[PDB]
Amino acid sequence: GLSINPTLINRDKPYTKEELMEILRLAIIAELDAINLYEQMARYSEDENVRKILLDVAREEKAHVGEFMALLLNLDPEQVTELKGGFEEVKELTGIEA
Amino acid sequence: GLSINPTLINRDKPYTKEELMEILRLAIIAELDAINLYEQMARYSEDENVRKILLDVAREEKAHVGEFMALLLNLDPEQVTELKGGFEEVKELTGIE
Amino acid sequence: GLSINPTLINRDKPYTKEELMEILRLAIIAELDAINLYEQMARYSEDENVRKILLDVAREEKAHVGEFMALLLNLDPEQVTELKGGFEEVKELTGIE
Amino acid sequence: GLSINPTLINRDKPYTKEELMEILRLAIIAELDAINLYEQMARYSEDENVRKILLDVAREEKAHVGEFMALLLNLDPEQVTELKGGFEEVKELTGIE
Amino acid sequence: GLSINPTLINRDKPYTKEELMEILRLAIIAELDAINLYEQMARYSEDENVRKILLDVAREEKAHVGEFMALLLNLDPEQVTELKGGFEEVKELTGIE
Amino acid sequence: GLSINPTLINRDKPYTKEELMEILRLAIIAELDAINLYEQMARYSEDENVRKILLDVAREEKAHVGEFMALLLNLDPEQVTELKGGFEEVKELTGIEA
Amino acid sequence: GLSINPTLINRDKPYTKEELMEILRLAIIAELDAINLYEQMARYSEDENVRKILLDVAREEKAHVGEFMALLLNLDPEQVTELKGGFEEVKELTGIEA
Amino acid sequence: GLSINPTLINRDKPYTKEELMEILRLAIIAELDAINLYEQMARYSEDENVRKILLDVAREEKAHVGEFMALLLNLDPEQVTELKGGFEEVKELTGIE
Amino acid sequence: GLSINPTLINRDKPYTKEELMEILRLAIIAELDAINLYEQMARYSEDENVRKILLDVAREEKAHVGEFMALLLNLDPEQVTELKGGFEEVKELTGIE
Amino acid sequence: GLSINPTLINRDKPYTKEELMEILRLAIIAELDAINLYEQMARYSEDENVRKILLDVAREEKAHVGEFMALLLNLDPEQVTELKGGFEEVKELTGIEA
Ligand SMILES: [Fe+3]
Ligand SMILES: [Fe+3]
Ligand SMILES: [Fe+3]
Ligand SMILES: [Fe+3]
Ligand SMILES: [Fe+3]
Ligand SMILES: [Fe+3]
Ligand SMILES: [Fe+3]
Ligand SMILES: [Fe+3]
Ligand SMILES: [Fe+3]
Ligand SMILES: [Fe+3]
Repeated sequence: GLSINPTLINRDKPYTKEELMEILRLAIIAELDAINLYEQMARYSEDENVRKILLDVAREEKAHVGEFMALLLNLDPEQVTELKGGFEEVKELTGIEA
Repeated sequence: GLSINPTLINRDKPYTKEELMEILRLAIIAELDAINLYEQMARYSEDENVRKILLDVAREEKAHVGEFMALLLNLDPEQVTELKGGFEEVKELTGIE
Repeated sequence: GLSINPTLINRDKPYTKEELMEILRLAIIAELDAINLYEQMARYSEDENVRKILLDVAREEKAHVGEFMALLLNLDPEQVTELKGGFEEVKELTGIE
Repeated sequence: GLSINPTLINRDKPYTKEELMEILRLAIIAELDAINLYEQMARYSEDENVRKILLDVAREEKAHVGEFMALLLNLDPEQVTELKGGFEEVKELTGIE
Repeated sequence: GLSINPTLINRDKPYTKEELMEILRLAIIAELDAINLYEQMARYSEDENVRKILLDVAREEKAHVGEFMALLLNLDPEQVTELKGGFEEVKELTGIE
Repeated sequence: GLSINPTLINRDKPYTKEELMEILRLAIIAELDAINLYEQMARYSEDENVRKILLDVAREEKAHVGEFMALLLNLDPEQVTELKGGFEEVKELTGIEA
Repeated sequence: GLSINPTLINRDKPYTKEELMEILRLAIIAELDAINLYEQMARYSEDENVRKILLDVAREEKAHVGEFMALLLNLDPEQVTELKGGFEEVKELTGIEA
Repeated sequence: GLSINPTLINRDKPYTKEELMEILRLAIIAELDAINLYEQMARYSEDENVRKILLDVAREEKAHVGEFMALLLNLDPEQVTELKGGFEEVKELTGIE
Repeated sequence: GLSINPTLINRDKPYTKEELMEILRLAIIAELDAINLYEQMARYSEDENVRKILLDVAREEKAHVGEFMALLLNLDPEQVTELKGGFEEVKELTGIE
Repeated sequence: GLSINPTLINRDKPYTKEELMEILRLAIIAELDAINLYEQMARYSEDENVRKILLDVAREEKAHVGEFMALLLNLDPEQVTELKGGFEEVKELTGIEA
């Protein structure tokens, strides 16, 4: 997993502003990995009760992506600009728009 | 991470009833790992806005543990009995209930 | 494995209250992995004696899940609340109880 | 790394629409990891020229996040809704908008 | 962990006799790793209740070592002979018995 | 592998009593892994010379299991008791006597 | 991934001259891994819009290889010589040159 | 390591042209990792004989980077263009050439 | 570890001559790793009995290196030539023989 | 890979004599892994130019094994004796002499 075994944790000082941006990106990584995991599980579950819960949990992890992204964009103005630039590049090359 | 790179996925058959139990346990593993991760992040985040969201997300992951646990207990009657036995064992050794 | 090579262990101070909650979740992770491992081994073991022991050991690991979860719930009141909430959500969405 | 050693690639059929969503999330994972890597490197680089390139490359990886995100949102309408809902949740709990 | 993600399990045929010996050794590996994990956790746990349960679970994993060992020795006569030889080698070199 | 890259080793003090037990369990893990590796290799080697040596090396690793086990049992009296208890549990459930 | 979880970052000194070389090589590793990942994804994407973006991002990662290579060559004169020597060896053995 | 355990190799088809590019990039990855490894070892080796060999081997691994690079550039014309573009970008941003 | 979980072993055909060379190199890797592990353990073991067995086992693993090396050299004549060439290069650069 | 991310390197003291033996064994491990990697790549490369370079590089890694082995044997006298003992054991069991 991504969490650290407490036996190995010997950090005492709080995150710097830049490390705070990094743990937000890592939190998004964790959520995206969880979404992929549950979507994959749902694909092979012919038990409709298990599939329904897997898909509903995955939906809630997608909201977690939004929460961590809102914090990241607030702390990373460069990401705001480049996110818009990335959207524009996709539009120009493919026509896909929000 | 725990999810598989789709390039490597070649399975076609659906999960067996035994495999359904195993992915539910793996789903609980994933949630418990996420809780530890966000609780650790919150511990070192002095930005109170970031800490607040980390702890609120962690709270929602704890509910996900319950959802998967509920499905597992419904499909694993042995886990229901042994969960009770484990609770009783802790009570007899420590008094915690 | 999940245990640390002692060559790398240099921590000398005890777990904080929050770290105590994290090692209990990690202990549950270890037990859930062991259950999956032994249930998988039993599936492919045509030796009935080996299968019988694998399933009996797995049963005892399921009790270990209960023991660690009893401690976790005692130290994590939020997990108690969210566990019930998770059970209720599955009930509302699937009827499973 | 995240890429597969071609020696292990036996897949011959194209990604399903569900797998397409998954590789887009994995691409975002790869970009976010690269940003963290280069931002961390720049922190410890006293060589001003190396730092400047590290930060400029990281900036360009942030645009890649946007490109993959645009594709993901176009194929994952649920993510569009939950992204909005996630933004609103942060705004309510912290005022960040 | 050591258990396989069911998404990746495509084996259908049962373990051979030689593979049965290998999974028993792997089961012993899993138990020994769990013992080390729980013994390490107990070392840093000031909560006497958590320490008591950690040590009692670890004790039960030591019994699992015996169960898997008994099956392995029953299926691996070479291991029986070499176990004795290993005990004797330690005797001649250290006096430990 | 299981060994540590010396670049990362910064420990100076010797193993405690419990750490000595843990490295003995880790040594057994390494031996059992090596046995499985060489038995697997021998299974697919139709070169009789390679197979013969793989099986002979594997036999000697099984003796290493005994050596590390002897030290572990001498330092871990709880393991002595539970090992006997484990054998009896197998006997009660299957009749096997190893 | 290759980035470190900030929870484990306890380094305070800046990189030495030799370490600067090593992180530039690691940056090239990260870029080459990303190129392989996106090229592999593009191979199995039947969605032409997705494939188009994957290939364009991969192209931009190839430019990042050049950026990190330029810095590395400026700091590693031995790499300059051996790069030329490596090019020459391929010439003599295969005739490939450019 | 990066090499595959032959027990797991079941591929029969030769590499495609795309896969050939990918294994060349992976070969470069292996060489760059070896260079970092030996450079790190040499830094902490007080034995001047060991240091001398480590640096001489690392020098030869740097030539291997050139060999694999030459093949890659010959098969990946896009990499030729972007390599020059990357050089130019560094010149514009830092003055390095 | 280096051994494969039998659940994942789907191979049915024997090793090719090239694969035999590769598993011999992998066997040497396993032995060298074991030597480093036990040599490291012996370093921090003030229990003289434990140290004495660790060093004696490590000695026996060093003989295993020779056994696998003899087979490798017998199947890899190129390695014989390059081994001697490597010895001569060290002699030329350091005088060690 | 086997190299350490410099962000995690905090050792400020040279290798002991025992650690020097360990990094030489680790260097041999790295070379043997590279040989296996390049031998495997050459197996699937029907491009004869790429195959030729893969095999020639692999040949040079085999010389690196010899260089590191020479240093190890010079610093590890037990390995010299046990290497001879291993060769003799193989000759006894198979008749192979190397
Ligand atoms: Fe989540
Ligand atoms: Fe969750
Ligand atoms: Fe257990
Ligand atoms: Fe990118
Ligand atoms: Fe157990
Ligand atoms: Fe051994
Ligand atoms: Fe890039
Ligand atoms: Fe090389
Ligand atoms: Fe050995
Ligand atoms: Fe080399």
